[PDB]
Amino acid sequence: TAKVDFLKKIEKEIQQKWDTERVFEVNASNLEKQTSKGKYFVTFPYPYMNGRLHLGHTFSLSKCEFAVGYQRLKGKCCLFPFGLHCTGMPIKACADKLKREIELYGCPPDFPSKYQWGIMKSLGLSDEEIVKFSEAEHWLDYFPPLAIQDLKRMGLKVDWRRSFITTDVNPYYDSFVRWQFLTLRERNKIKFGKRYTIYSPKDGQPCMDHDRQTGEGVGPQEYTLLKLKVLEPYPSKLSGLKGKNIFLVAATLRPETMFGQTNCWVRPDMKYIGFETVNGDIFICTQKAARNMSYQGFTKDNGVVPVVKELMGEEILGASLSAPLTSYKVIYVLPMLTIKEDKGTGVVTSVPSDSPDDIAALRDLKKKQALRAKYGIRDDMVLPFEPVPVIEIPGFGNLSAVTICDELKIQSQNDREKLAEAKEKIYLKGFYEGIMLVDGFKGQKVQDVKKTIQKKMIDAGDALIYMEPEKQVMSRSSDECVVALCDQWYLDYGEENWKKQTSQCLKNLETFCEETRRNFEATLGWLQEHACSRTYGLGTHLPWDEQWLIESLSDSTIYMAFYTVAHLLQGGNLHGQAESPLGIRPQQMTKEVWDYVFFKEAPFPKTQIAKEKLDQLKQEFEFWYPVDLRVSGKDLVPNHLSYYLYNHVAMWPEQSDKWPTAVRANGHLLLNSEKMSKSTGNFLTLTQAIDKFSADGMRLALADAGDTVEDANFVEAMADAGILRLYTWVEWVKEMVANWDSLRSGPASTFNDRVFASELNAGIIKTDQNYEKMMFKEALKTGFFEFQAAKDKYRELAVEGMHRELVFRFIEVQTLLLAPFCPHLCEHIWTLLGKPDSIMNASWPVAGPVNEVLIHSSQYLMEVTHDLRLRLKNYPSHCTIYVAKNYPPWQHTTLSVLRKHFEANNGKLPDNKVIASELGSMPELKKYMKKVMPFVAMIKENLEKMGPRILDLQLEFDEKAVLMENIVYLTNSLELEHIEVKFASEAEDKIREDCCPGKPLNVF
Ligand SMILES: CC(C)C[C@H](N)C(=O)NS(=O)(=O)OC[C@H]1O[C@@H](n2cnc3c(N)ncnc32)[C@H](O)[C@@H]1O
Ligand SMILES: CC(C)C[C@H](N)C(=O)O
Repeated sequence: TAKVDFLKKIEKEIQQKWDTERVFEVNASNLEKQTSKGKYFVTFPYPYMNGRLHLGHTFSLSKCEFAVGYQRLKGKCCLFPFGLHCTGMPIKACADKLKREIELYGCPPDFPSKYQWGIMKSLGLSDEEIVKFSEAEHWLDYFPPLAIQDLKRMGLKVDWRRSFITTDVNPYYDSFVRWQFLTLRERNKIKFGKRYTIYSPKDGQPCMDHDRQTGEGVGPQEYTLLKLKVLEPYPSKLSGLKGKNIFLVAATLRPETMFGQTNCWVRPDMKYIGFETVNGDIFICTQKAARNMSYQGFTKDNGVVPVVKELMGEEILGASLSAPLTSYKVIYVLPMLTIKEDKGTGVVTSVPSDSPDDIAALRDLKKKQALRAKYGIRDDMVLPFEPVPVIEIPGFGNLSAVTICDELKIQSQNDREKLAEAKEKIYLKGFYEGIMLVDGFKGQKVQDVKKTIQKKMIDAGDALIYMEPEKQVMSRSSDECVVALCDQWYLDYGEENWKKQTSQCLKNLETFCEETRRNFEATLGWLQEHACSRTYGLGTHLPWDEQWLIESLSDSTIYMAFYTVAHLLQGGNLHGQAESPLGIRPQQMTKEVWDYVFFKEAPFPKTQIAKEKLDQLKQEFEFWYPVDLRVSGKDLVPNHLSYYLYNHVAMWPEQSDKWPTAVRANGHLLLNSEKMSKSTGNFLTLTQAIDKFSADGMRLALADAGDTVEDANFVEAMADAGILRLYTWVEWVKEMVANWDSLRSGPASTFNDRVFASELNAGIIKTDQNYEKMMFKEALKTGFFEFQAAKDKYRELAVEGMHRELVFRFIEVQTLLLAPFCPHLCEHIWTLLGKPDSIMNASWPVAGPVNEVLIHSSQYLMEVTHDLRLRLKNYPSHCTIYVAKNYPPWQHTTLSVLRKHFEANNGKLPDNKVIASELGSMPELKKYMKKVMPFVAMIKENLEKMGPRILDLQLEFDEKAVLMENIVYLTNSLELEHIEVKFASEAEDKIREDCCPGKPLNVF
């Protein structure tokens, strides 16, 4: 239980030595006279500053910590910088929950954990310090220094000096941002206009992906909205807007179908509003509908619902309606008991002919009289209205809905699953196949005339556009967002000649699997304009309409260029207030200066900055770009990373090269197979993990988390079997330096040594491939779990004791396979082996030629040892083992025949049917067609397990002799007395006939 502490200690001292010799500070002025193999540059999406760093953070970024640990050995020079996001809508939303909690309940509060106060005392804060966190700017004081201490404490390979904060509190970053956005307005990628977006009324601004708590992908979804005029007489409750004209307002998606209205659906129990539009009319719907319309300019005042009256639907029942389009000049409001209150307007269009719900429920009101009677509806309001043909889908004729409803045997509006199957297999056809019937459009496929039917209804004033968030959107601040129609500066991602270009960048980008790339391709063709113009929350100010601020997904996109110069500008002061190393004033970074630094061919600008500094920066940036690698969750694919090509494409539109190169999406970290939830008692800040399991102890489990795009897992129990094998290895290397002698002076020629060194070399290679494929689970598997396999194997098979020079080799090479993973343990180990330098300077271990047939021989060996420890738990002293020289007769036939079926079609043995068929057809297998089809099966098994080598008429290595090279170990672990190995020709009938090479038999 104190072995964990054995790890923590050497960590703290190794970290001390590291940043006092400043091992991780790289400069590009130094490393441009010496091209290693090039540069290596990785970034992590700088995280939000509304908290310590949690674990899911650390697993998403482990990925680049290991990339550079590895690529530094491989010899590249590493730049791993770290920025800190605050330009958020997160930091302020939190500060405001805390503000309104202090002011509702006191300091110390008193409530009727789950309140933000209780989360802030969960960080050990005195009372009067949690109070100072109410305006957002105490966060920018507090959390960034904590991220930098939490990162140096995990031991990451990071140039402090290039780090920074992101709101206008940091001047330099702000000047950078303004430069970007001047160039963007300049090149016609930022526009202004009245557009649609998701929008939070409490926020007073657009609510885009990173400002949300729910529905991070949703956007505006359109509807047609129909006006139904209520006709005199009004029902008993519409009485006092004696003046105005009164409208039922209903949401639909199939405007072409509106010819077949027979009525109108409301739910007797639902709460409906009536309110005064902009032109003095009374619209009737749900409060949520109205609020959505208000923000889209339906109301006199934006977002204010002038509520004229309130009521359940039950009072509306029986109102007469003039409806658009339908040749029923008078229809009625009827009760549909099952209306979802979320989507739409609480009023639905009854097209019995093409919605199944509708023909169902209309049947129901016709069917039994008490369904009318309870809602007091007259019969003239229901019975005289039969369904109506408008779409003729080919499969089904005029009346598609009622047709497919009578064949699924429907009887009420609640058979909801049968109904929904119907709506699938009718609606989707209706779009493509369907063909219109009504005059004018007599016979066009609806896919075409849908839009123009709709326009026709708008201009005769009968219908209006209505938007709605698709699935619901929560905001950070907890206000249920709506679409709004508003003034906005925005990014023009729907342009043709920009989407073209960035999707080219996508083709050239490297995603590490096919699915991550289909996500990019998905959102590219989906992405249109993106509203970046905000008005509340921390950040940076739009330099020409300064009431606007830049939202977080839009000032985040090309930030990595700055990462290359921060150390020469802020020098590492996070707020950049400390003077600049280069001496350059923030007030001196005008566009033309940035322009110079970044665009290769810009002109030196009329600036007071001596030419040498500007060259230092231009140089640095040009050395480190492009971005070699960005790492992240599967979540930033549909927003930040799409916007990240798009922007790089538009910034250096010319340099194909300055674009990003590669991008690797892991999933969301789980905890012990559990959604990692602060409420479920199932959670771990990094500050916390690093003291529970050592930082090496942690990183180890974080390699084994996952490399699927699919959500990876973190199991604490395995973090512990990890601290285990680490302390046994360190005690093991203590053990080997203490016994330099009871190892073997002289030549390492024994059979097992060749085997073990050819194995250690195959491990160095598999680990190299797994590191460069960035599969840190398998890089672990090969590089360590099996390195220890092959070490213990040669611990056991070497009865002669193990060879000194080979031991210290394995020590070094293991320790180097591990450095990217646990650099503190390895640093300790490497100074144990007394080497003079820091292990960060080591070259990747070189691999020696790999003896294949050897390793097959030792595999064969090990396998029959397993087999014979099995057959032994039964009943002895003597053993005798038999091994057949040639395959027996029936088997050299069945395997000269699987040789012929393998040789004739590039390796595809036909099915079980062609094989057993042509083996019953050879007479020499008649007594043995009971043993001729298990055998081929076992063959196909290993023909799928260790190569086609099992199809040779003769092995690659003397069986009998390989046996004989290791027999001592066998009698000693098997604890017998003597074992004969006869060549299976002197054995009995059963043994000489059922024994094949590769699977010997034996007796006691
Ligand atoms: C650049 C700007 C637009 C973004 C801003 N800096 C920001 O998003 N900060 S953050 O706090 O949510 O993102 C930090 C990183 O960590 C990854 N990640 C997050 N959660 C998890 C998780 N549960 N499991 C695994 N990985 C996670 C995530 O992909 C992201 O790259
Ligand atoms: C009854 C419905 C099919 C009417 C409209 N097309 C909708 O989907 O809401």
